[PDB]
Amino acid sequence: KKDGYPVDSGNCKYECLKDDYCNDLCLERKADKGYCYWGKVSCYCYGLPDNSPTKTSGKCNPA
Repeated sequence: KKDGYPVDSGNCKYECLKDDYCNDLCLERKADKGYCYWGKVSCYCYGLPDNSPTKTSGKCNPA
């Protein structure tokens, strides 16, 4: 398990508007708990899957 920014298949960091949205969406990804790191960033979870796809080197692009 590990914490980090859960990015979709194309590296789409699940952005957020409130800490609660990140916590919930965080629990769905399989994280125990997670808040919302604004600072032009995204949601932050804690407990995501080991190999969970997280920010690597992309900008979220439909393809």
